Order: sequence, then structure tokens, then C-alpha cells
Amino acid sequence: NHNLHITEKLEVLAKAYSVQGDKWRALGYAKAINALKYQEACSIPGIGKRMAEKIIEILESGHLRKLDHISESVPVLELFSNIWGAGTKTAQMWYQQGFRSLEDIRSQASLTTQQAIGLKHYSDFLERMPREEATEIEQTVQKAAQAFNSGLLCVACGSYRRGKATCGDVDVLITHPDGRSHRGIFSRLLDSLRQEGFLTDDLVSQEENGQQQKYLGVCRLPGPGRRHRRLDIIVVPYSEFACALLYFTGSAHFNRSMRALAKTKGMSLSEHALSTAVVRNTHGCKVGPGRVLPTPTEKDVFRLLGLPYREPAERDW
DNA sequence: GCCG
DNA sequence: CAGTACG
DNA sequence: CGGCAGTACTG
Ligand SMILES: [Mg+2]
Ligand code: NA
Repeated sequence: NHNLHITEKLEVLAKAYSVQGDKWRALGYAKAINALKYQEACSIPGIGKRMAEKIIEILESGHLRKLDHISESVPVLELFSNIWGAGTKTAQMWYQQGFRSLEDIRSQASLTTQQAIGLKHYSDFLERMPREEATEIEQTVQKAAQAFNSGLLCVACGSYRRGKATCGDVDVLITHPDGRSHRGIFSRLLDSLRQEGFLTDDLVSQEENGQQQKYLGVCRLPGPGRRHRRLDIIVVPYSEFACALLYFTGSAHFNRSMRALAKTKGMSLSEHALSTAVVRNTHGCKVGPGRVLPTPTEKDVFRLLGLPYREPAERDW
């Protein structure tokens, strides 16, 4: 990156729009900020005239005036928004109600079960773990899984799979290549991890149902010097394994770019599958289902979209 | 915010 | 349902 | 003008 004086100033702006709920403008900035990672400004995709102008103001002037006049509410909104389970609406509401610190939130705010947990682990959830710790967390989930049923497939996705040194959490994808081998596997896996005292909190866990798709919660390895880590587990049918793998590996931007591409071909891509001949209206909204395509591997999904394959490492963007 |  | 979250 | 990804929970 040859433009950090510029990007870091836009970045602040990106986050400010994001936390204030102007999500499409934030999206716009995020693209431009990755491009950078006047005539020449426009030349790059993701960078329009209005973005170009802001770069020239930084290049020429050295300050950025929209930066100067960012609402002073924004740092507090970002403080609040980093509570897991709280987003831009809740953060604004709290602000409106006069709250300005986590101490206020603690003593005065009404909190959902999820938000109380997020607050309890506020610092921990802002940290990233060394990818080696992610390895141990995966192995812990895997061995519990495989004990119940061997041959089961367990794999760490997200930033871990993309080869990052550090991970914000652990994403464990579980599947069985032997058809429909899992009935109430969540019941047993989670009970298993609870008995070990490995899980510390649950954020999202609809266990009253049966067809629980995901578990999102909190875990902590045994011994001194350990922090609470976020853990997401999903169990999928084997036929959906490549698409689940692709989804859960990300990046989020990579996924959305790829999904947006499929939409351009009358196709559709989700955690579940890649479909063809999807019927959508003038607003881009699905009005008729297409038809699931065979995708035994990730390479198939790429191939069926007419794309060259990309290793997980090359999917940060 | 960008872009078709 | 709105809000938040997952990648 | 208007889409910007497509999903899964909570309450
Ligand atoms: Mg939050
Ligand atoms: Na992750």
C-alpha cells in the first residue's frame, strides 16, 4: 500500500458512516479503500469522481474536511456497537438516552441476553487469537465430534483457512460423507463440550428445534493464560459441503462479490448451494426458484461460474 | 460511497 | 416483523 | 434511477 496517509483517513470515514447506519455509503468507501490498498484516481475501479476529489484534498491539503466535521457521537457509537449483539440501531438509541460509557450501559441500559454476554467479554471479543490457538479449538471440537462418530468431517474455515496469522474467531464446518449420518448431532456435540466445561456461553443456539443449523457461542481452552474465544459451528448435509466450505471460508467481501457475479448470470449462490435459472424481478428480487447444480468441490462452483479457481489465501478480497 |  | 449476525 | 448477497436467530 502506497497511500496510507490517504486510506487511514478514509477508513475513519468508512467506520463512521457504517456505525451511523449509512451502510451503502460505507460499502462504497470500503471498495475505494481496498482499491487504494485526479485523472489517475478515477482510473481505478471502485473510485468515482467524488472519492477522487477527497484523495486530491488529502494529497493537496493534507487534512480531510469531512473528517474534521464527523459527529462527536461517533466514537461512543463505535464503543457501543462493538458489543456483540448491539448494532447501529441499539447504539444510537443508547446514545439518545444519554449513555456515553460501557459503565452507563452496564448500570442503566436494558440488555438482551446476547448483549449482556457481549459486554461481559467486551475486551476478549475485540482480540484476535494466534492461528495456533484456533487449531487447538478446532481439534477440541473435532475430537468431541469424532468420539460420537468417527469419519465425521471437521474443518476450520474463516480467516484460519485463508491462512491468516491471527483469527477473530473459530469457524468449524462439520459434515459426513456418508449421506444423512447426523440426527441431533448438535445435541450430543454441545452436551459433550459442555461437560468438558469448554463452552462458556451461548449466543445463538436454537436447541428446542431439531434443525439447528448453526451454533454461535463462547469457549475457553483449559489452563492459565486463556481468553474467552468466539466459536461458530455449523453442521451441513454432504451435498452442500463445497458451498458451505466456500461460504464459511469467505472473505465476506469475496462471498458478496461472487454472489453478485452469480446474480448477473441468472444464477444464485448460498451456503447451501449454487442454483441456475433463478427467476428474479426488475429490482433484483427472487420471484421463482431455479435449480440446484452439482458442486462436489469448490472448484466446481468456480468452474460453473466461469471463474478461475482461487485458493483460500487469495480470497481476502 | 460506486456504477450499469 | 426489526435488528443483528455469519462468511 | 436504484441495486449494492443470501442466509439464520432472537424477542
Ligand atoms: Mg455489535
Ligand atoms: Na472467522
